[PDB]
Amino acid sequence: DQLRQEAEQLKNQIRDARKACADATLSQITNNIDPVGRIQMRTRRTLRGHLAKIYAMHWGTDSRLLVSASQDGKLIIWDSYTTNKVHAIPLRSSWVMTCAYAPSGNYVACGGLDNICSIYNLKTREGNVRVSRELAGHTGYLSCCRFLDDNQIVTSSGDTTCALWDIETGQQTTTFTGHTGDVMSLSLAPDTRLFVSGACDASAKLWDVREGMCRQTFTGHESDINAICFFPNGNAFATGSDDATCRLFDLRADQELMTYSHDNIICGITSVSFSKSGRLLLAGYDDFNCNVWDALKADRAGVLAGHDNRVSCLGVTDDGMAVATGSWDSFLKIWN
Amino acid sequence: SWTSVTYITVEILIGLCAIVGNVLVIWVVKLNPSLQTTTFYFIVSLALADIAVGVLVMPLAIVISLGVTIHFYSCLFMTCLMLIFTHASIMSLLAIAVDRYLRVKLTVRYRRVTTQRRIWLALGLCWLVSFLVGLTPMFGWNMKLSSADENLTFLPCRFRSVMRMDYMVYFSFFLWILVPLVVMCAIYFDIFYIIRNRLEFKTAKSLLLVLFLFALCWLPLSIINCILYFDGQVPQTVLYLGILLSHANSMMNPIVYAYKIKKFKETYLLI
Amino acid sequence: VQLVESGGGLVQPGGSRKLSCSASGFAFSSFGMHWVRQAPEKGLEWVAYISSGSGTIYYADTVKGRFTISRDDPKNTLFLQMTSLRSEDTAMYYCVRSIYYYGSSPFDFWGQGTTLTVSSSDIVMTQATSSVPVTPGESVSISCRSSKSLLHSNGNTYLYWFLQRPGQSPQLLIYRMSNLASGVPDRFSGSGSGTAFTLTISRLEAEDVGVYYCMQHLEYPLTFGAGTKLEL
Amino acid sequence: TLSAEDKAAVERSKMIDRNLREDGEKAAREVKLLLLGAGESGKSTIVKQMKGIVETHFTFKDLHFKMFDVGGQRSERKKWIHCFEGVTAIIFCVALSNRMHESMKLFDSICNNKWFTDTSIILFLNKKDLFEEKIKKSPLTICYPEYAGSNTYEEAAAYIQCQFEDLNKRKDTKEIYTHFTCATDTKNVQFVFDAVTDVIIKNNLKDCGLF
Amino acid sequence: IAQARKLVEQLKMEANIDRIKVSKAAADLMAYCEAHAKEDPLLTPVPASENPF
Ligand SMILES: CC(C)=CCNc1ncnc2c1ncn2[C@@H]1O[C@H](CO)[C@@H](O)[C@H]1O
Repeated sequence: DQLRQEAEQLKNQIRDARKACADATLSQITNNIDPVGRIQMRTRRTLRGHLAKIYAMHWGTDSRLLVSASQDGKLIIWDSYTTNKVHAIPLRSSWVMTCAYAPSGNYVACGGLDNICSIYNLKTREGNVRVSRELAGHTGYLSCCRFLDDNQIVTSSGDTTCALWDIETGQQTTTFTGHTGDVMSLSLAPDTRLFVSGACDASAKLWDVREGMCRQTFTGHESDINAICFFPNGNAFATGSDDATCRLFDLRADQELMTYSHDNIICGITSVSFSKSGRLLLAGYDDFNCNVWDALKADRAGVLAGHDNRVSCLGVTDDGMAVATGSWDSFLKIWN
Repeated sequence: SWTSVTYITVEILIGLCAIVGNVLVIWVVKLNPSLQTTTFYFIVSLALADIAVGVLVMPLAIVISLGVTIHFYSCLFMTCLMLIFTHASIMSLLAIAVDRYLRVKLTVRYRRVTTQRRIWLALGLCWLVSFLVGLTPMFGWNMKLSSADENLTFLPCRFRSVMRMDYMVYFSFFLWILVPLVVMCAIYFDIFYIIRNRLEFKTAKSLLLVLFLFALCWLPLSIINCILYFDGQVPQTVLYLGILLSHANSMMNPIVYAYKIKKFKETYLLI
Repeated sequence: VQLVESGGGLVQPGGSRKLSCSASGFAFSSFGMHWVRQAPEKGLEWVAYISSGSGTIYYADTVKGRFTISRDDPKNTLFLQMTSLRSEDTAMYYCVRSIYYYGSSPFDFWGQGTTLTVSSSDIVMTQATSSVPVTPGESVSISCRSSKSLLHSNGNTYLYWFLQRPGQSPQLLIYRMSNLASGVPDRFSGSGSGTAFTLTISRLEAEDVGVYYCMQHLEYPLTFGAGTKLEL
Repeated sequence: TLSAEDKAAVERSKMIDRNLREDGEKAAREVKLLLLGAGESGKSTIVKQMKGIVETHFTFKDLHFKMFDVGGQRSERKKWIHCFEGVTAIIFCVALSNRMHESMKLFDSICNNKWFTDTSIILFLNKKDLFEEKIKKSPLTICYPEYAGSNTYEEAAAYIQCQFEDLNKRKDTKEIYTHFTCATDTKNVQFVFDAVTDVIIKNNLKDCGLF
Repeated sequence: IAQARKLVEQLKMEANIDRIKVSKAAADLMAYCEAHAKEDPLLTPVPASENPF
């Protein structure tokens, strides 16, 4: 064989180039940096109204409003300052595992297993909420829809492919193929031009939403990737697998900076987020809890202990003022 | 006599155990937000009935023995408080027995009929009647309606000195201790009869552990008060026997009702 | 969105007339419904208010206990039934819808209105003038003063700016202090603090003429201003 | 200290919360019957004969069923099955006609899951007009030599069923249900009704501790 | 001939990378967090008066 040898040696020698120019682990440099201590965080509010397992939760663009999706087929927009239910959206298919809040507060798009990423419009002339455009064309379950603009949305699915859609026209402008398993999480970059997705084949690949070109590819886990999010500066992203490991990749080093697993941890991660300063790596674990990982020392500097069921979604306000956490107990709590 | 100290000593410890035991049942339910379904509404109320039976009825029972001159109506009130909390626990036992019968017999519709509205409706109705039954003595039936001592306002109050017997037999025992025993019997009979028909002896062991242990604690004193009202006589130790058995029901209640639910069992073991 | 009333006409004092507000073009069953009157060539005046679902009802102290409010959600019809009418009820009755949630404009759409004719503590809002001549292309500033400081502890400053073009019903411009309305040109702007509130209109055009007003929320009853009228 | 609007905002919040409460109350009124099965297992036959993800909503004898066919999902990664916890009872489907070994493995995998550990299973093998015609060609040893009984459709089917249920690694908490009658007659639905009835009754008595 | 050609081409541009190493970008993560530590409401507790909850 000729091309097989070329591919094998290509992988091996670019890996060797990565290794030779690799200086040292980050802990080797930031070891002398003092820790943060214990972030003992208190439940201020308690959002009750959902009567089914909570799955996904996205913060508002103004750090005030919230969106929450449950198995009761209800997407509910809340006010975090008064625990008031601003809107209540009855969905069609209750198998909803992901949905997010438009950066302009105009639209909320939310769907799931039924392979359609529906889009809802709030600031209507009639005072109610209607579905603007339902994005159909996938053949597998969706995950981590994300709004780029009011007419540009990024969606992953179980078809091993993420599709950039055009909300006005209703067609898939671009397709991002290259995964060998269900792509169950993606996060938009802060600049809204790059996005990283994690797939069930234990690898995450940084993708360009503009030319549909697979820029980077990442490995290091042993099982599927369960959550993915960007560092606030859009230069790194962390992932959480069923290996009970949270891993941080740098888009330029092309290598895993640090894992954030602890021996006592038995089960895998289900969601991950970041603090506004990017100092507190938050991660929702399966047992009952959320864990507050200092992203530089990988030490559990505080535990959010509620949620008599498994945590399924986290979120940190654009200003870092709060932390909303959701679990299958159908109760979201804001911790500060 | 040594009986009084034994009766006092056996009485106090039983109440203390009820307080710790029922406090734990209350403790367990709230720590687990999964343990607040319809079934646990009855149990928490029943524990609340028994906690009082260990906190108030226990010291009161000691006071009744000593018998200081503390005025009648004050000490008749002491008795009336004692009946309500005991009958509250008895009524909660009837509610649970009714609760289980609805579960089996309604089949699918049970969850569609026993709404939180009606659970509180029945729960209040049971507690409300307990107060009405226990506070009835203040509304006409008491020794004054037949007593010839008109200045009988101060006296060292003995439980026989305040409450007319015809009451503790005809009304309390015959209608709110016995009839509960009769009905709970017919319930657990049909529940076990059906479950066997569908399917079991573990179910039988629990049900009869309930009916038997309930009767063991209440009938003793009741029949003592059945015979004494009919011109009978009873040794002091025997009278103490009936009282201690009843108050042991409160501290014994947690282990035969709450501890037979598995979800409770590990939750209790986990804590 | 189309709010049209009926039931107007002439009535002798002591009778009882009834006003209907048929709505068509929005979700009436979620929109708080007010009633506002405009007595002839004097200005706007609040009347009543019914919240969503017939929950909370208020009235103006002038006619409190004499007017009644009915609401039919499954039919989208709002009634205002009057019992006894004196020589002051004669006015132009409008029908105004409202939604109160975080960030809403609850006084956006004003009904076409129905005229009524009858034969023969509270916050005070003071409007500086009643007529101001000006030509197109000139920046105009209007202002009205307040009794209390409208700045609630929330940070909100509940003031409303509308505009009544001649022959037409009012129209909202700024719904708390500086938050533009739905579909109004981005020209209108407002500012102020505490008790002095002003509306600035730069690059004025011909269709900007009409009687201005400043209405104040933050307590019931809702008291309008006297009303400045731009002239040209 | 509530502003004039904030009282109306709280009124609307209470309205929405009441609507959510009643919607969830209705959500707890309906039966959730997850449906699985390997390829050409007859799930299509089941759905057509009876009264991505596909939801089939029908009612029977005043009870409402919501059976969810996850067959459409082309990814056999089981990253969605855990959302199906709490289903009243699942429906494994298979037909007698080395596919049987794959069905065995899938049944074992479904039984052994942590998330269905307390969720009874209901197996249907309804088509009966052809299950027995093809037996004459050969016994259950085409790829299953262990069989040693007489080659008849009364014993062969029973042995297959016993081998399937033998994959039940924990019967103490969980139960198994099976059906064999011909699919043509309208008895498949009744069995679904009976199994759901019994499993809900056992869930009820399970809650009380009476069990 | 043209099935893995685009794959290796993606590897080719994966070799032509603006290679910023783990230690070259090590201070970048530290600099961002340190220069933005004071704004973070959770890392440093904000006084209860400004806490809107
Ligand atoms: C002939 C009769 C009527 C004899 C009864 N003599 C009693 N003497 C003292 N306390 C009593 C008696 N019966 C019940 N109690 C207390 O009153 C409570 C309610 O009966 C019991 O739990 C116990 O604490």
